[PDB]
Amino acid sequence: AWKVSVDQDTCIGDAICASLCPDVFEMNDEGKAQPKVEVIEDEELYNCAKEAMEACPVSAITIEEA
Amino acid sequence: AWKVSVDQDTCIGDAICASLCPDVFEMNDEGKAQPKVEVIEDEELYNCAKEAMEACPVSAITIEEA
Ligand code: F3S
Ligand code: F3S
Repeated sequence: AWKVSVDQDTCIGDAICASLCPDVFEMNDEGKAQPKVEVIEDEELYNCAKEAMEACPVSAITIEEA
Repeated sequence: AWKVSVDQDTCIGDAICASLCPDVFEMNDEGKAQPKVEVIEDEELYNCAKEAMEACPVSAITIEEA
């Protein structure tokens, strides 16, 4: 399983992650992204998370495997 | 790039990780594993880190992608 993280101190609210993967990322009341789900096992969702991580212009997103 | 982590509270010093991947894991003075390197970009090393993560009998190891 994978767990996504959005560094709130890095994120500038570009939102391309939420664009690419709205099932995994949502905007919060500070205009930053955060994960909508606390675990991913679905391969398709994992793949769009990785796409979002690769696209963030400020490198705010990380993904952990266990 | 990837970063390994070994939860010191979880690890019981089984050491199969160090067996499978001695370039990535070493034993420390408390009898627990820890990462020898702070970053992996080599695919071979990543692969044997993932093998070690899948083999740990107590699930002490995790790997983060950025
Ligand atoms: S700036 Fe923030 S809103 Fe998404 S694309 Fe990067 S984590
Ligand atoms: S118990 Fe510890 S020594 Fe390695 S195989 Fe698991 S992290």
